[PDB]
Amino acid sequence: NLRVEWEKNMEIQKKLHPSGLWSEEQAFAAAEKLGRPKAGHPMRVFEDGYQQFDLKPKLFDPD
Amino acid sequence: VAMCFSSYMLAAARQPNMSAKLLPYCILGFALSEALALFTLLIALLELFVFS
Amino acid sequence: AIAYEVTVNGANLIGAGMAASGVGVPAIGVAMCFSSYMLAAARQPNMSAKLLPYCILGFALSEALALFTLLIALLELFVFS
Amino acid sequence: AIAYEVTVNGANLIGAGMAASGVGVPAIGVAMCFSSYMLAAARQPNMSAKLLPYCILGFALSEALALFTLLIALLELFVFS
Amino acid sequence: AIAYEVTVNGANLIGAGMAASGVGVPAIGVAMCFSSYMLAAARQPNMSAKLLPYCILGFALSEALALFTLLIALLELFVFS
Amino acid sequence: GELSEYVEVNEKGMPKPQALSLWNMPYAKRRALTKFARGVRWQFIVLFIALYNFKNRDDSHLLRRGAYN
Amino acid sequence: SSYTGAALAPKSERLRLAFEEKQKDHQKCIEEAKGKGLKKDELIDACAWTHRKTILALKDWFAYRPPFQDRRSKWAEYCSIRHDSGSWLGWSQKFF
Amino acid sequence: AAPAEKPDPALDATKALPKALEEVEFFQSYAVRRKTGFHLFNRATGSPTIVGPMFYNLYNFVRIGRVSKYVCWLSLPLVFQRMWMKNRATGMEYDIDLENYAPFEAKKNPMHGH
Amino acid sequence: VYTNWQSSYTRLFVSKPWMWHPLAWMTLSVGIWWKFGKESLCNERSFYIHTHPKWAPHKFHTVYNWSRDPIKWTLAEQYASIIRNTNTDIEAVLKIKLPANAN
Amino acid sequence: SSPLVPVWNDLRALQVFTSQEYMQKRGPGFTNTLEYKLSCLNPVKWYDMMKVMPGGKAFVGTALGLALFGGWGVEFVKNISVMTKEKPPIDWNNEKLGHLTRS
Amino acid sequence: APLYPVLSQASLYKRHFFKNIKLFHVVFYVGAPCVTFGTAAWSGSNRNSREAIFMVIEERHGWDNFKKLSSHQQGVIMQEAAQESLLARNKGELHLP
Ligand SMILES: CCCCCCCCCCCCO[C@@H]1O[C@H](CO)[C@@H](O[C@H]2O[C@H](CO)[C@@H](O)[C@H](O)[C@H]2O)[C@H](O)[C@H]1O
Ligand SMILES: COCCOCCOCCOc1ccc(C(C)(C)CC(C)(C)C)cc1
Ligand SMILES: COCCOCCOCCOc1ccc(C(C)(C)CC(C)(C)C)cc1
Ligand SMILES: COCCOCCOCCOc1ccc(C(C)(C)CC(C)(C)C)cc1
Repeated sequence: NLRVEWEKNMEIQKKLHPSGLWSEEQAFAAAEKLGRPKAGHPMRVFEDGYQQFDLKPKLFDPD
Repeated sequence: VAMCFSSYMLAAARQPNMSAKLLPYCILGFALSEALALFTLLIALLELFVFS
Repeated sequence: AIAYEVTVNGANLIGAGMAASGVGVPAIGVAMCFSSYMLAAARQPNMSAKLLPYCILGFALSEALALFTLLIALLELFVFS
Repeated sequence: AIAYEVTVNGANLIGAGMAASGVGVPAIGVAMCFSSYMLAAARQPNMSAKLLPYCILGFALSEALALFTLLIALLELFVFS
Repeated sequence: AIAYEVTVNGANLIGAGMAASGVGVPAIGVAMCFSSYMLAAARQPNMSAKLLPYCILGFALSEALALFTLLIALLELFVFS
Repeated sequence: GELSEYVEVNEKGMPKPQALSLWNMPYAKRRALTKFARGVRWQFIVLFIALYNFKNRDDSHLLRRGAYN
Repeated sequence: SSYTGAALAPKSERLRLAFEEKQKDHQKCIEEAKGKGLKKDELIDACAWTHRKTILALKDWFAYRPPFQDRRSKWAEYCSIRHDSGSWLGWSQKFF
Repeated sequence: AAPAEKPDPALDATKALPKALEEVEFFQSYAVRRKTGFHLFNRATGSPTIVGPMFYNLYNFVRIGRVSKYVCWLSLPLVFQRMWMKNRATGMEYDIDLENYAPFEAKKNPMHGH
Repeated sequence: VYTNWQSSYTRLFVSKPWMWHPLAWMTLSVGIWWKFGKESLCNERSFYIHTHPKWAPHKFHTVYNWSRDPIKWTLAEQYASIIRNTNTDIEAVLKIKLPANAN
Repeated sequence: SSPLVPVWNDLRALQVFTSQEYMQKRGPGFTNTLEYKLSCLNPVKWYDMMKVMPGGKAFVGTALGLALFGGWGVEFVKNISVMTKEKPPIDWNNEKLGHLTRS
Repeated sequence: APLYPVLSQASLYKRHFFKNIKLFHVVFYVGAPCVTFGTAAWSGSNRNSREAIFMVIEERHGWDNFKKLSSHQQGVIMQEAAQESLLARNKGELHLP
C-alpha cells in the first residue's frame, strides 16, 4: 500500500512515468539529469531483410 | 459433430449389428461438417495475414 | 477527394472479447458426447467398450473447434501491437 | 493522405463484457453431464460406480472451456491500460 | 502521424450490460440439473438419496460461473472511475 | 458408393441413372447438346476468365510510350 | 490516398540510385573515420558494413540485364503478359 | 469380394478396462494403512478432504523410490528463494531518474523498437 | 548362413523399402529448406528479419537491441577480416559512376 | 467432394454413349472419308493414340506434353493475374554497354 | 570342443548389468537430476534470470561500467535488477508478453 500510494502520487504529479508506458518528457529529463545520451530511435526498418514477409511494408520518404 | 457421434452411439446401443454399416455415415457426417467450421476459420485467418 | 488514414488501437482488444464470447458454444456440444456414451452404456453395458473409442473420438474433435475459437483471440493480442 | 493514430482507452473494458457473457454458455454442458449420470443410474443403479469416473471427467472438461473463456476477461483488464 | 489518446468514460458503464446479458444463460443448466433429478427420482424413488449429493453439486457450481459472470459487472462500476 | 467418372451398365448395355435420367430426349437433341461438349469443365471456365482479363488488360505502359497518340 | 500499381522508376534506374545512396552512406563513414584520425585497418573495421552494402548494390546492378527488343517481346508487350523471349519451353526450360 | 471371415476374439475389447482397474487396484492397495499414528484434518463440516486421504499412497511409493526421493526435493528451496525475493521486491526503493529512463519491459520504448 | 543383416548393409537397404523412407524424408526436408528457408532467412541480405517481433519473437531471448546491433558488428568484423585477407582497397568502390540505360 | 458427382457421371455417360451411338449409326466406311486420311497424317492423332499405349508410353506422353506445352500453360496461369495489373514501360536496352576492344 | 570364442562367466556377469536395464530404470533415474538441474527448475531459472538482469543493467548503468565496478557491487546491482524483473511493475506483475 505504501509503494503503490507513493507511485500513484508521483504518477499524478508527473515525477514518474505511468505504469507500462515510457514517457518522453520524464525520460528526456532523467537523461539530462544523469548526463546520459537521449533515447533515440535506433531501429532500422529499411535495413536489408526486415520487412520482406510484410505485405504492407513501410515506404522511404525524405521528410 | 457430437450430435452426429451421439446419434451413432445410440444407434449402436440400439443395434450392435448395425455398428459397421453406419460407420461410413459416422465419417461422412464429420468431414463435411467440420469443413464448414474450417471455412469460417479460414476467413478469420485470411482476414488478417493477407489484407494490408 | 480527401483521405484520412486512421489506426484504431481499441480494435486490438475489442475483437478479443468478441471472439471470447464464442469459446463456450462448443462446450454444450462437447458434453453431449459423454451424455450419449452414458445413456448408451445404460442401455447396453456390454457395448460400453466398443463405443468408448467413439466417445474419446467424439470429445477431442468437438473440443478442437473451441480451441480454434480460442486461437484467434490469443492470436489477436500477443503479436499485434 | 493524412494519418491520425487513436488510442481508445475505453476499449480496455468493452471486450471484457463480451468475454464475461460467454462464460455462462458452457454451464448447460456442465450440468448436462450430471444429468446424464443421473438418468444413467436411474436406468441401471449397479453401473453407477463404473460411470462416475466419466461423470467427473466430463464436468471438468465442460467447466474448463468456461474457465478458459474467463482467462481472456481477467487478462483483458488487470494489465492493459 | 498524429496521436489522439481518448478516455471514453461511457465504456465504464456500457460493458456493465454486456456482462449482465450473460448472467441468465447458466440458469438453464441450473434448472436442468433439477429437471434431471426429478425425472430420475420418478424413474426410481429409492435411488433419490444417492443422487441428491450430485444434485446440489452441479446446482451451486453452475451458479458459481454465474457468480463470476456477475462479479465482473459489480467490479466494473464501484471501483473504476 | 457414387464414385467419380464411374457408371454402371444393365443387361441392355445402357447406363443406369444414379441421380437423373436423360435418355428420354431424342437422339437429335442429345447429339445437338453433345457435339460441342467435351470431357473438360474447369478449363473452359479458366479460359473465359482469361479472356475477360484480356479484354480488360492494361495498356498504360503503351500510353507512356505513345502508341495511342 | 494510395493505389496498388506499377513501379515508378525502371529497375536499372532504381539500382543506380540505390548504388548512389550507398556510395553516399559509405563516403560519410569514410569522412568521419578521417576526421577521427583512423588508420587503414581501423577504417576497414569502421566502414566494412557500408562497403559491403555498396558491393551488394553493385552486384544487383551488374546482375540485372535490361531486356533486349525483339518481335516476341513486343508481342508480349501488346498482350500485357510477363513473358521470357528466350525460352522455347517456358517453365520446363528450367529443367530442360 | 465376399471373403466370409469369422470373428477374431483378439480384435474385441473386453480386457482393457479390467486391466486398467487391476493397475488402479494395485495402486490403491498400497494406500492401506494402520490405525496407530493415523490423523487427518477433516473439513470444517467434519467431512474428509479429497487430497488428504490420498497422500499416504503417494508417500508410500516415495518410500519405494531410490533416487527421486533424494533428488526431486532439491528444487524446493528455490520456492522459498522466490517467496523471499518477491517480498523484497514488492517494496524496493529505486531511483526515479533511472526508473523514468530505463523502465523494465514498458511499452512504447523506442530503444526496444516499439 | 549368409544374411544381409550381418554382411551387407547395401543389400539390406535395397531389399527393404521401409529403410528408404528415412532417406527420402531427409532429402525432402533438405530440399524444402533449400527452396524456401535458405534465401529468405539464412542469407546475409535476409538475416535482419530475425530482429522482427512479429516473425521472430524473442529469437535473442528479448526484444532485439538496435542500439547495440550485434548482427551489424559481427558481420562487420567478418567483412573486415575478408577485406584484410584479400587486401582490397576500401575507397575503390567510391570512384565508380554507373551509367543509366538511356532511352 | 460435391454431391453433384452422380449428375456429372450421368452427363459423361450421356455424351460418351451418344458418341458411340453416332459411330454405330454412321457404321463402317470411316476409313474412306477424308477425316481419317488426315488423322493418319496428323501428329495430334499420333500423340493421342500413343499416350494410351503400354510400355510407359502414358508417362512418356504426359511428360512430353508437360515439357512442350505445360510450361507455357503454367506461364499463362501466372499471367492471368498479371494482364489486369498496371505495369511500367519496358526499359529497352540501349545496346551500347558491353563493347570493348580486344587486347 | 567349442570352435567359437567362448566368453567368460564374469564377462557375461558384467554385460548383464548393462543389458538388464528397464525403461523406468532409465527414465526416472536420469529424469530426476535432469528435471531438478534442468531448463525447468534450476538452470532455466538461472539462465533466464540472467537475461533480464543484464538487460536492466545495460539499460540503467551500462555494461562497461558494470564490468569496471567490483564483484560485490556487481552482485548487489544484479540482485536489484532481479528484484525489478521478478516484480515486473510494468506488466502488472505478470511475466507475460
Ligand atoms: C445484352 C446486351 C448487354 C449490353 C451491355 C454490354 C456491356 C458490356 C460490357 C462493357 C464494359 C467494358 O468495360 C470496360 O472495358 C475496357 C476495355 O474494353 C476496360 O479497360 C481496359 O482496357 C483499356 C484499353 O486498352 C486499357 O487501357 C485499360 O487500362 C483497361 O482498364 C475497362 O476497365 C472496362 O470498364
Ligand atoms: C481409461 O484408460 C483406458 C485406456 O486403456 C489402456 C489399455 O492399455 C493398458 C496397458 O496397461 C498395461 C501395462 C502393463 C502391463 C503388464 C502388466 C503386462 C506389464 C509387464 C510386461 C511389465 C508385466 C499390462 C497392461
Ligand atoms: C498409471 O495409472 C494409474 C494411476 O492411478 C491413479 C489413481 O489415483 C487415485 C488414487 O488416489 C486415491 C484416492 C482415494 C483413496 C482411498 C482414499 C481410496 C479411500 C479410502 C482409503 C478411505 C477407502 C486412495 C487413493
Ligand atoms: C497415468 O499414467 C501416468 C504414468 O505415466 C508415467 C510415464 O512413464 C513413462 C514410461 O514409464 C514406463 C516404464 C516402463 C514400462 C514397462 C515396465 C512396462 C516397460 C517394459 C514393457 C519394457 C517392461 C512402462 C512404462
